[PDB]
Amino acid sequence: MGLKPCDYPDIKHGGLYHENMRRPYFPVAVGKYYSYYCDEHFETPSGSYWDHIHCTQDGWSPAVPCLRKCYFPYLENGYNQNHGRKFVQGKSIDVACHPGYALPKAQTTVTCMENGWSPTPRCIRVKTCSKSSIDIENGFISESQYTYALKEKAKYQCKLGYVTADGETSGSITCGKDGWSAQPTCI
Ligand SMILES: O=S(=O)(O)OC[C@H]1O[C@@](COS(=O)(=O)O)(O[C@H]2O[C@H](COS(=O)(=O)O)[C@@H](OS(=O)(=O)O)[C@H](OS(=O)(=O)O)[C@H]2OS(=O)(=O)O)[C@@H](OS(=O)(=O)O)[C@@H]1OS(=O)(=O)O
Ligand SMILES: [Cl-]
Ligand SMILES: [Cl-]
Repeated sequence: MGLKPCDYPDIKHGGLYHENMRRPYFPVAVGKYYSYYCDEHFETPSGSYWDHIHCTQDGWSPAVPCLRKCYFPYLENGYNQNHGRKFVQGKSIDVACHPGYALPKAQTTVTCMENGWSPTPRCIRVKTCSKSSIDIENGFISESQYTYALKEKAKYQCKLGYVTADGETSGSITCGKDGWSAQPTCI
């Protein structure tokens, strides 16, 4: 009999051409296909603004007729190589931020979703702790960098004969939003 029919395709971010003619012939028998378009900022799986939606035994095909088209923005606090390039939904792109700057928070790639880039492509200044801020007696900071990023550690070694609070000959402190995890002590 009938391996029966399909209903009016609810195209998200698009629509059917000749909408006034097609409605309703629906339900529509399988095999029947319709030309359709995608809205601005969106594209068909062919990479064009228009295509055809086929009524299959398992529904309408493509299942996602309209895919988002992401434009890569300018990164003021990062290195630019893709500014102006377009990417189809589901694509991941590497993001190189300047030293001291990161993505939020803190991925290394930005992915194109139906709702746009995820997360937003922008390099934000990272919170830091200063070494000039550390204070250790009977030991020294054996690293040795000036700026430490959140969650980054500062290594320290004790002087010959002195031990830390573990009590090992060396340890480390952590940089958090509130400053350093603590003071290094070598007794
Ligand atoms: O990432 S952003 O928020 O900065 O938006 C970047 C996109 O801005 C567009 C429009 O995006 S859309 O509204 O979502 O489609 O144009 C806007 O930014 C461009 C410059 O791109 S840049 O990366 O910021 O330099 C402006 O051009 S210009 O002013 O720099 O020459 C547009 O001004 S204008 O409309 O062209 O007059 C500005 O429009 S608006 O003020 O944002 O309304 C896209 O550029 S576009 O596609 O040429 O229009 C940007 O997408 S892109 O992939 O980063 O270029
Ligand atoms: Cl940025
Ligand atoms: Cl010291």
